[PDB]
Amino acid sequence: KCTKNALAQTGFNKDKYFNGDVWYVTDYLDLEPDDVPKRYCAALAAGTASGKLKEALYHYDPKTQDTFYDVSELQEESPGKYTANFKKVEKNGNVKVDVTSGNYYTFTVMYADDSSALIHTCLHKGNKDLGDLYAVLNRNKDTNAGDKVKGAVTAASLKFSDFISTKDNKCEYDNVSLKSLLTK
Ligand code: HEM
Ligand SMILES: NCCc1c[nH]cn1
Repeated sequence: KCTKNALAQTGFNKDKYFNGDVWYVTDYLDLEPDDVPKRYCAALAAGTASGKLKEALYHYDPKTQDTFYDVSELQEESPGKYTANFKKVEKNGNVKVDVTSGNYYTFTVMYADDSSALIHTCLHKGNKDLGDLYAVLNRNKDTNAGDKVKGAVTAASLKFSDFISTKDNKCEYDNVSLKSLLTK
């Protein structure tokens, strides 16, 4: 089950956030981790296309090399708070799983600047919650969390010590497809 009391950034700048660029998940805190251990890689590209906010998502498992993509049309609930109805797609946009009613995620930009961000996500799949997930994002995949996003982690009453770094997971990203999926 997820918390809805996540606080959106005061004076959050949509323009720089939703610029069509890629954000890398450099650290994360899964509050409801799966039973089986999984090395994780994820990146996303939030922008706009044909009049809408769009977000394209990428997950990768270094170990199995399994990869999946999702692209969603975003609905602003409030500045900094968005609901996303996703569809799983091939890297060229061919739909593998259509948009469906109990399938969607919500996120709250808790902190953001030109280079970094702290988001909270709540994944809902099949009318069921997959639990809270907080992620530290960076425009550069090799950059360590700075003092500002860390103060933001503390400010949300979390411990950065409890966050898992993806820096050593031998991650690989497909930025080209991420960006082109933005219009699919
Ligand atoms: C950066 C923000 C992220 C967002 C918005 C996000 C969103 C999602 C979405 C939409 C799905 C559904 C895929 C589909 O079925 O079409 C998914 C699945 C999955 N994600 Fe993420 N994710 C993020 C970060 C990550 C990270 C860092 C991890 C590692 C904890 C993670 C692990 C997984 C796993 C294990 C699945 C399969 C779900 C299941 O267990 O059924 N994701 N994610
Ligand atoms: N507890 C895992 C939920 C999740 C995975 N990806 C995004 N959210």
